[PDB]
Amino acid sequence: VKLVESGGGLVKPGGSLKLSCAASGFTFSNYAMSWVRQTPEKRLEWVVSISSGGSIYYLDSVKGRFTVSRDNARNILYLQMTSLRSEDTAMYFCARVSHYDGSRDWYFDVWGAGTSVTVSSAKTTPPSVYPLAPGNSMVTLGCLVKGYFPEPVTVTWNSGSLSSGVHTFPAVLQSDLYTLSSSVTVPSSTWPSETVTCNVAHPASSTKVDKKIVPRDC
Amino acid sequence: DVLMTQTPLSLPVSLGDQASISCRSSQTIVHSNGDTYLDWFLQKPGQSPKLLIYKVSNRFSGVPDRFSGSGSGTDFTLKISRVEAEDLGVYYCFQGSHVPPTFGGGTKLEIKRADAAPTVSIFPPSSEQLTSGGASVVCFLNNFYPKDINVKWKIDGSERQNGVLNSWTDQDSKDSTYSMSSTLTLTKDEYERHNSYTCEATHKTSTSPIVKSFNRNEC
Ligand SMILES: CCNC(=O)N(CCCN(C)C)[P@](=O)(Cc1ccc(NC(=O)C(F)(F)F)cc1)O[C@H](c1ccc([N+](=O)[O-])cc1)[C@@H](CO)NC(=O)C(Cl)Cl
Repeated sequence: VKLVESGGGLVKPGGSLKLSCAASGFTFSNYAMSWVRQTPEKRLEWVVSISSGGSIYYLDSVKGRFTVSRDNARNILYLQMTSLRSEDTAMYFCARVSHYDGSRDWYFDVWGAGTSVTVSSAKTTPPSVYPLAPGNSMVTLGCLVKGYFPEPVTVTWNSGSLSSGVHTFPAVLQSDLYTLSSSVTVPSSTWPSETVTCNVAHPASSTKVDKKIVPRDC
Repeated sequence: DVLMTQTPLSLPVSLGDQASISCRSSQTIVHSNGDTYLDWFLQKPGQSPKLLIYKVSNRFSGVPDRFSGSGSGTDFTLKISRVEAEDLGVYYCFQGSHVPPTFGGGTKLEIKRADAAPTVSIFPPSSEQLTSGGASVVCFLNNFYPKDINVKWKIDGSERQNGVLNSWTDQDSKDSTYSMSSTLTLTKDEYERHNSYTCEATHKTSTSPIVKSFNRNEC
């Protein structure tokens, strides 16, 4: 039994997008299906259920904008989204409800891996990278990755060489852009003596900035 | 709609302990057909939710004996007799009796460890950024426990909230500690108008707030 959703991507506020959920390993038509979303904040929210017989139930805030439909001959569940807005940003999950019309039982027993949907006015942008050097047994250094889009960014220290003592913080969205920082701790007898560089890589733009961390007086 | 409330938000347990999670609904969850559709899910990082308990107390197939559910009307509980490593994650309760079906906010199960004081570090803005007109002062507070920590920024003695951006990591799989980043961003212009930039954190491991300062006239 498998559910595979597709169609996710970046859309402008007010735009439209259609998601697909391909089912396999079970008689699609004998089950109710549902789409559930998980917001960036990690909150789970039910969006719509369509019963095996075809009864449809929607969340009030999408009624009139989202249309669910199913193609029983092809084992596919759809979600046509329109007049999208920022609040629609989330990971969309396709889920099977162990229910057929009339049954006293219903619960989500099978979930897809989810497809991501981002509603925003923004263009693929490289991040500005800034070295963080201090102005002790060990020394902590960092890299500030500011103003980039979209997610994600990759941060390494000395090409994976430095793996332990590293802390990469999750990106925060501010003023429509993401900011991330990363720290690394090393023995005071390692830097400045030996070099220390944070390797920043923004897959989207194939960007690869190497920022050497040099000692500096503020 | 029916509001589902979970308590606690985070639950520190030691491996082998017994965990109990509460879930309260704003109204009765009993359906007109006499049944109660209260379900429980476990979500581990990078995976989608997984059904554990359906209709208050039935275990879904493949779900170990250690999990049990009970409750009625508006109060329900999930209990894990013996917490194993594979049980770490975020548990969600859900009511499917009424439209719209709704989920509780979630309860994160974390590992308990000894209290540890944060190692604080402050960084002045780099010359590269100042060349752009911007000036971010960064504060790292690493490897502390518990997660509860309060960080305030003070410039020449006055608290500042505008232009502060905080990010917290999840529990470290190795030492079970938490780390936090706090960035005060201002303009090169205002930055050069002040002298004392202070990052101060209050944590249970210390009576005095933990302070770290940078003075532009001692560089
Ligand atoms: C207006 C017509 N009336 C009703 O509609 N209902 C009776 C309401 C009675 N009160 C007003 C007093 P209701 O209870 C409304 C309801 C809808 C969805 C869900 N849950 C989920 O969607 C999930 F997310 F939790 F799964 C829970 C309740 O329908 C039930 C239902 C359950 C599951 C599914 N499904 O999974 O698709 C569809 C419908 C059930 C009767 O019971 N019907 C059917 O089996 C018909 Cl024969 Cl199809």
